[PDB]
Amino acid sequence: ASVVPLKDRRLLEVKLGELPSWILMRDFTPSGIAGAFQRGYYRYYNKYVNVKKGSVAGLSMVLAAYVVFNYCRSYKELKHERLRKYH
Amino acid sequence: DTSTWFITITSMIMTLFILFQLKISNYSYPASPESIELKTQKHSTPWEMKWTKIYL
Amino acid sequence: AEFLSLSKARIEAYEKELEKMKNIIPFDQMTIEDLNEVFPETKLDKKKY
Amino acid sequence: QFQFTGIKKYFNSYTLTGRMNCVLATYGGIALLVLYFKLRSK
Repeated sequence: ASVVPLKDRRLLEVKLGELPSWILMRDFTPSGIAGAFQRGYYRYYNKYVNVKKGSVAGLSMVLAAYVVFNYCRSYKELKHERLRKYH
Repeated sequence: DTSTWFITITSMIMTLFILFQLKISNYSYPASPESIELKTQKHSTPWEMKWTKIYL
Repeated sequence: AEFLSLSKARIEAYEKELEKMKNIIPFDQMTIEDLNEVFPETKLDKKKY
Repeated sequence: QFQFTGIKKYFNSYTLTGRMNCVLATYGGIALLVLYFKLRSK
């Protein structure tokens, strides 16, 4: 299962930030020069447009994953919910 | 909170300083690149001096 | 004629050095070891600054 | 194993003074003793 999780990050790196150099990867390096940031763009609304060379959607997905992963542990403690739903 | 008993984290901190000494060890310094241009100049100048001594 | 004998190989070795020097520069994003011939590396604790 | 020989030249350089966690182990192990003792006397 180690080659399973290692081939997750090497797919979620070389697609959406940032596909490096070292030829045998030279045209693979310019594949990130256009970037899949245009693919990553449409989730927010439009506003994080600065991802061109400081790439927001490359980084801000991991940090959005690490928040909802830590929302699970806190859920047991801060229950607060009545015999209903909220507004 | 005032937590207790300490047998935890501190053994899991020195495994981390096998990671950070692995990543940061493979960095590049801009300055080292200005040093290799200096020794290439003096070598061919002495080689031309070896060719000047091949004349003189 | 010892200059015409000994430095003749020194001319062709310098001429062959101009052939391999064209080879190294290559693509902008080429390599981290092929650029490690001209610009130097050394043993532990050489680069002071 | 290759999390060693990348940094093995570094270790025996500075672990001569840097790998003195025994003082941390002694100040840790004694710090174990007072907390098991206070819960023993409750």
